[PDB]
Amino acid sequence: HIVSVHRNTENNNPSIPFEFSPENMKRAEEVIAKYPPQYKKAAVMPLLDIGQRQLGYTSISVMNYVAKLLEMPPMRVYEVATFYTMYNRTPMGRYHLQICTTTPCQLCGSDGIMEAVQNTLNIKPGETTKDNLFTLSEVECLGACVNAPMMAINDDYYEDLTPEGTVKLLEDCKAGKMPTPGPENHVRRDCEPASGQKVLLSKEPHNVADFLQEG
Amino acid sequence: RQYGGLKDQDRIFQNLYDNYGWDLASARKQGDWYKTKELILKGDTWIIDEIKKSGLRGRGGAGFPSGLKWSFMNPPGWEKNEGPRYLVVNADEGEPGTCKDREIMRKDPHKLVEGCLLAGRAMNATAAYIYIRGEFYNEAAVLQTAINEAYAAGLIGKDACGSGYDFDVYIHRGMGAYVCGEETSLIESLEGKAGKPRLKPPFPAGVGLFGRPSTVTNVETVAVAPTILRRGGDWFASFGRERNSGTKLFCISGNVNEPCTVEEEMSIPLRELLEKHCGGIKGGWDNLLGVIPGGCSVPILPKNICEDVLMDFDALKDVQSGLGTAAVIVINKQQDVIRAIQRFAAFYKHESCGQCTPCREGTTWLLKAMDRFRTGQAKEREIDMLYELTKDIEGHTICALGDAAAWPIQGLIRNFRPEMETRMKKFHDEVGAVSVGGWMK
Amino acid sequence: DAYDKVDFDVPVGMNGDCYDRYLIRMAEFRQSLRIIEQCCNDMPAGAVKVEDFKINSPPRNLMKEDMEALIHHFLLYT
Amino acid sequence: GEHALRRYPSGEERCIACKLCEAICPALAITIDAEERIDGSRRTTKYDIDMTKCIYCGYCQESCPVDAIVETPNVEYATETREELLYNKEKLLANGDKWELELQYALDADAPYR
Amino acid sequence: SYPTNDIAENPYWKRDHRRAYPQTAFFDQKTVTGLLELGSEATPRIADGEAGTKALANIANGGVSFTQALGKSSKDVIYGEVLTVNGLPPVAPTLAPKQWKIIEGEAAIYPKGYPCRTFH
Amino acid sequence: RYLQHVSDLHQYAKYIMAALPKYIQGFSVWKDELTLHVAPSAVIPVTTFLRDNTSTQYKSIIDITAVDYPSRENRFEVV
Amino acid sequence: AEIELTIDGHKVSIEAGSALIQACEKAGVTVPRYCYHDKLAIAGNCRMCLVDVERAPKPVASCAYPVAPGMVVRTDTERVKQARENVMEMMLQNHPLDCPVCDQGGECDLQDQSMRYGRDRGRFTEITGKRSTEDKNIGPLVKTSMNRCIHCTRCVRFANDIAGAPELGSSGRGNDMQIGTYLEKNLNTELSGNVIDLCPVGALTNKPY
Amino acid sequence: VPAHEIVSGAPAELSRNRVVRIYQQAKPATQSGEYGTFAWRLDWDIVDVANRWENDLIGWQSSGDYMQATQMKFTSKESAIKFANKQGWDFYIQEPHHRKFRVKQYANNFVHSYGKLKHIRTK
Ligand SMILES: Cc1cc2nc3c(=O)[nH]c(=O)nc-3n(C[C@H](O)[C@H](O)[C@H](O)COP(=O)(O)O)c2cc1C
Ligand code: SF4
Ligand code: SF4
Ligand code: SF4
Ligand code: SF4
Ligand code: SF4
Ligand code: FES
Ligand code: FES
Repeated sequence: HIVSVHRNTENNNPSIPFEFSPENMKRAEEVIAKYPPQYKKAAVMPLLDIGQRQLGYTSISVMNYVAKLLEMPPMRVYEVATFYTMYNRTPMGRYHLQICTTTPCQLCGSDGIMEAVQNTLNIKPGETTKDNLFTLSEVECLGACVNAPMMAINDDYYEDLTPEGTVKLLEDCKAGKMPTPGPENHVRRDCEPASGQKVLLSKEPHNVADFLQEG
Repeated sequence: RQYGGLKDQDRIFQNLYDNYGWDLASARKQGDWYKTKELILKGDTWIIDEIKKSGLRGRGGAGFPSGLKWSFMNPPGWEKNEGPRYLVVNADEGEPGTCKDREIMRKDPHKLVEGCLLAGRAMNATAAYIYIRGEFYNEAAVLQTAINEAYAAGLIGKDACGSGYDFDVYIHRGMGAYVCGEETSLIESLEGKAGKPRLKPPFPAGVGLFGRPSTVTNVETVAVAPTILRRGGDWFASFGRERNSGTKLFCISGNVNEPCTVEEEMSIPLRELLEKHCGGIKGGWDNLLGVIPGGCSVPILPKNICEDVLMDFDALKDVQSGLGTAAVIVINKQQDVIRAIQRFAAFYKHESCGQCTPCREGTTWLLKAMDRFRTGQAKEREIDMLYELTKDIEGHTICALGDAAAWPIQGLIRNFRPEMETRMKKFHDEVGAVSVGGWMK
Repeated sequence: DAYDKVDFDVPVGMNGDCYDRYLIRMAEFRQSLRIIEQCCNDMPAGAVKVEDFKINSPPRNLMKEDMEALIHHFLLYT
Repeated sequence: GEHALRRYPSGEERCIACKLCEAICPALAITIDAEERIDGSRRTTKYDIDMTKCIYCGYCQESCPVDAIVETPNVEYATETREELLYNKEKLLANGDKWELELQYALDADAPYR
Repeated sequence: SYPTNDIAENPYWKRDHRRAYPQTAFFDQKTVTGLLELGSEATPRIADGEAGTKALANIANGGVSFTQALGKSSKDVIYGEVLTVNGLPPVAPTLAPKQWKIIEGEAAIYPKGYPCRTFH
Repeated sequence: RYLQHVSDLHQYAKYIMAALPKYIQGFSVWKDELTLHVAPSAVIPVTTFLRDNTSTQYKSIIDITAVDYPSRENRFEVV
Repeated sequence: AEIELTIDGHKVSIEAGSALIQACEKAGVTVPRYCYHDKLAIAGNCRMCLVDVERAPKPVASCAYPVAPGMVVRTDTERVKQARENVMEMMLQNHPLDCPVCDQGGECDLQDQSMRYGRDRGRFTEITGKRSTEDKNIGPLVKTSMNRCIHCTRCVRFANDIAGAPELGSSGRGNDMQIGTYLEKNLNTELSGNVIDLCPVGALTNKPY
Repeated sequence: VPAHEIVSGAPAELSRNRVVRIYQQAKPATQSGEYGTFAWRLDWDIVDVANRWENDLIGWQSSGDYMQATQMKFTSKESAIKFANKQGWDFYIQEPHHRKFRVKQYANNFVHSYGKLKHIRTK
């Protein structure tokens, strides 16, 4: 599940080098400046993020190198990126399937979504695709509970899915050049009711300037 | 005094639906940053005494009076610490059921920025960090642009609104840990350690984040802060009951006809709420098996109770339940409750930080028990054994996650004992009899 | 020890001699045969050892499978 | 009657050097030397019962968690010297070799009441 | 049997009898003077809770004697808590008192002529 | 019964101390057992009182022994 | 500078600001514990020293609840005895059956303390059974069998604080938490065979013999 | 001090050859209990040649010293020392070594360090 012991066979070494890209190095200096000059260790969370942006995953080399950068022993970086779900320490493909399985997705049919996805592919929810394109991951509540069945490609949540409509998006991502705009299949804007807008049916705001406390 | 169905001139959030625009200038037309100078130039005492009059409870799930909370910030010798002190926005809301961290901050981020400024004035607070759930990259691309607009307009920074008061807003993104929603695990995560909680009597107002005094408020109880300072406080206090005052956005999800996110009054009937904004339950009012107010960490209300129950803190605490985040997850009559709570137990096993032995050992234990009880591999005794194990976990944890892991099991045992018995009698018919621990004979 | 719950007479002689001590012994054979018969008929079903395991040993069935009974076994014997 | 160190099926010594039979003996007859091999498993270099001073209480049978020492029901083993009467590991493994099927039968018939 | 090893409702401390053991009620020469003069938790003779402890502490230090406590004792004290209520000394007490039958007829185990009786 | 009886034994021993204040130092009861705490020059009169009174007629020595505690200045206690 | 309070009817006076476990040690009241130590930092992991405190809703951890005046502390509440049976029972469910082969036979802190406060019976009789958490090499001086660990953080609190060797750590969340280096690297400090008399269970013990 | 070595029936060598030791037992470093550290143990220092030696047949730890497995427990050091010189033995009182009181706070685990952090807690 979490699995925490690191295997030292190949492509994960302290010996294989890693350096920041200069845009990434400039952004790293900018993020270290957000915190007091004492507690520059507090910038360990959003900076292995930068390592997750440049390299496809979080190697042992990026954690060693960010530990070198921030004046830390390496185990204090090791604990932080072990405790978190979102630092994937294994190599994945390009598109990270994050299908939500929590009860609000479940009472509205995330089972059929997952079955359609893993019948289109042949892989397990911890397995990646042999093409190194898709990587399944069942995930818990992504915050889109009203968009009751949903999932997530790498940063973009895709929502309101039907099992027939889902496999379309799967081959859309498989073919290369077909993402959706970011929301669902155009059934609503962001979170309104599906029939329509019941309330806030005004073309203009009413100001707070006439509605003041006076003291 | 029929609670609910408020007017369009009443709603504090107007940008919930992408109509008015989240722009700085569009927020000027909405009514944001209108009289900021006059409020900041007035003291912290008046802002705290104004928020005390409204009865602004905590919208994080704890339900604490926010004026009292902001009054722990100043002991009468708060001056002699003479360093940097600040405020934390709990913009992490990863709770099963809620969608409102996304609906404050992909809809109206400038109310949040001015809520940070207008609350940190009352807290004598030199800065503020906002903790966003790291799942939201899109939202993190939105909020930073809003804060850069507020920097470029000179409303905030080294000299906020010409008031001689400095205030810095930064964004910290937390890479996927739901235990970090707790306030002190939030503190330790913002410190840059592993995000585990700490123990209570070092209160965060006394010595908190970076060893400096700092408290933690939800994104809602700080986003309501600028409008409640601009409006009257006694106007806010005219809604809900006497102690439960004002409004709240409600996320209703689950098996309704139309899942929505509304914003309404407290102390309202549940059935009127569901009729007004879901269009009814998918199959009628006959088609409810149970309802969950708040997130998953609340026991289930059964059929006969949820007819005349009010949506405040009092009328749910009286029926031994929580308002939570006021997420409303109804359950189909045609669908399993035991599935709906086995998933909650597996959720809490994945999302426990693993610090104290009863919570970490216990949700593993409860997940094994619920996976046994779902197929029905038990004796009739073991579900009250499970109730004893709920009381084993409940009152003995650091954070309230073990408290949160107690409660849905309690709702299941109190309200759906014959359903579990029926599933177990099915397992007793289909295959042979079963010993304790699922072993067979 | 449930000599209360079981009916029983006692023989007691007159003279202090050695014949009466013999005679009381001869009577106690019969009294104890009476007790053996009443204990066979009035025997109930129950546990034979005391209920807890901080003073006597766990059964070797569940000394293994339980963790605590393994602990109790080892501490009652070392 | 006389002691025996049992074995597993598929041939294995079954005394795991756990030292309980030595700690319980009301006459201190047991003497065990324990050493660990490379494998990580535990056995006894030297097992010993002095039968001049064993008193036959059967506590040593009752204490061993893995059921490695028992009381075979043999009594016909009277010897002519005392050095014969000091049982080392080899003699008791031989006694567990010879008495096995009647030993296993007696333990299986005893096993409900234990 | 099963009610000792049920899996629902068995805290060990309710069926616990090794810890709920009695203590030896040891009585000094002096605490009996305290029983004769202070009184008892059944029948106290002490008011003024602040000056109570002061009246206690001289007896606890060795103020009054026991023969003095017996001379100062009233007849109600002596016939209530030293002697019995009828002025009699108490009998050496026995837990379960044993009343004796004598079986005499044909139910006896020896007929008349043998000297052994068969009491009950 | 048993609660009443141990409370009766307490009172009997309180009487035994009050009848002979020169010789009896203490008494202690623990579960229907009565111990009388007596000086060594005080043995013979207390034992005559235990043999001879009609309320107190014990008539029959069962067993006597000592026990040493080396941590006390008077080492053995003879019971 | 001192504070008088009540523990178990006894009255006791201790310096201000201390922990309640030190007041319980001073008064003579035996309080069970697993992750507290006299020379180390305070953590509230182990959850054993829960104690009944007047003006408190829940039983508080006596190792990290600071001493306040007018304090009334009870340790023999039935809620406290229930609490100790509960926590002990939680500790003993995937701890492995190793006492015939464990090092700490008669010296195990967890084992002696499962008698004075532990439950008699164990209900863990689930099919899918125990967690495993297979071990890892540390060095030639410290034998490591991490199945028997109870995660009291005491080893890593020591190697951080006093030994000055920060290689040890806690990597994971929930049931998949492990203690120790996971590079498979060597714990070096010049006072390193000291963590084995510190661990209350037999997880870190002697390797050379 | 009455000399009781002539009345106890012990031989002379037990009073004029062997040295004995008063000690309170130390707290074990392994486990955190302190129950056996209140009574004062009287125990004999070993003799050179007659302590213990390996047997030739099996390897039995045969002894020649006869006070090797005797200990006593006293309540106080004064009772132990009065008994030790009453029997006419040569003692050595070993004084106990307690722990030092030091105020602990859970709030020590985080403070605002103004300079170098010089340390990172983990918990
Ligand atoms: C496991 C746990 C998870 C929590 N998650 C959240 C969350 O996601 N969003 C939130 O606003 N409060 C959350 N809380 C409650 C926080 O502690 C809350 O910020 C604090 O208690 C009260 O803040 P308030 O006054 O703004 O309501 C959580 C609490 C616990 C124990
Ligand atoms: S309640 Fe569970 S998740 Fe929370 S601090 Fe305790 S052990 Fe960790
Ligand atoms: S039978 Fe008794 S004396 Fe003999 S070895 Fe076993 S425990 Fe010892
Ligand atoms: S016979 Fe039993 S007690 Fe003796 S060493 Fe072998 S396993 Fe241990
Ligand atoms: S450390 Fe654990 S397994 Fe080992 S002997 Fe002690 S309680 Fe048993
Ligand atoms: S390794 Fe040992 S001392 Fe460290 S937490 Fe685990 S059991 Fe405790
Ligand atoms: S419940 Fe599936 S994302 Fe919120
Ligand atoms: S020792 Fe106090 S809780 Fe761990």
